[PDB]
Amino acid sequence: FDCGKPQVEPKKCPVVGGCVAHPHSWPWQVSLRTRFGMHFCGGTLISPEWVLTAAHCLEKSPRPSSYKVILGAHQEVNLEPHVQEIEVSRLFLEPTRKDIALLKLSSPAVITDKVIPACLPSPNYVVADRTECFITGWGETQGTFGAGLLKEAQLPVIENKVCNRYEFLNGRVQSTELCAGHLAGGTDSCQGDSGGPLVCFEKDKYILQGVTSWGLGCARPNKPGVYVRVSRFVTWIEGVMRNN
Amino acid sequence: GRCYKSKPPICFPD
Repeated sequence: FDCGKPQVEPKKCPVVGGCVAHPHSWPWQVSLRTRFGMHFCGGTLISPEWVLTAAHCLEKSPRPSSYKVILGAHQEVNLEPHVQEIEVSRLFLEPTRKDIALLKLSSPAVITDKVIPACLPSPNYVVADRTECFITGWGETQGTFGAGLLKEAQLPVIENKVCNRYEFLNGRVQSTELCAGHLAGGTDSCQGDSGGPLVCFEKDKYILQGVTSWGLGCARPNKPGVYVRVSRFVTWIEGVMRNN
Repeated sequence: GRCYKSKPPICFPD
């Protein structure tokens, strides 16, 4: 298998808003759980041994043995038999304290039709304004249906200069972050989606461009979601993976 | 008003 190329093709809709994904059409989506099974964050598989997530997801415990990763899932609670559950052996937080972290799996994920890594972007690439991307996860839905199932939403990227305007996020967004969302409201990542992917289709594959991080509420008009800009951390990510 | 989207979230006064 090649990164970023699912074996079940994702559908556009016919996480607040959006729709339930086709099962296994987002095969890099990970559920991050405590040792006792609480889903509290997402993540993205980026190689057989490595998961990318948000650093704030890890504030509850500094010990790798407190965490396990769920791969190949569609449901949140009643997992299918072939799902992979792997304990985490090491945790690496970005060293300038940005909201991104790496989890090393205690055993490499078995790459299957249902478990496939996403592709990383080239270093420091800036996703163009208006690019159509997807977010996925098991987070809160604010009454928009699909609770407990893997959901998706298609969202356009909003360039930082615009989303930092007073009328929107008013200077809060750093250059190592990006904005995505419908400015009229109604679609967003939400609590439980942190750490999961924002992917954009380029040519023939999906490239991981953001990590779900924070927002001013969820799905509010004029308040798009904020994502860690993965391209600004590729050099750090690769250094950790290649040295560990 | 900034809330990090973990479950539970981490929310801040702005």
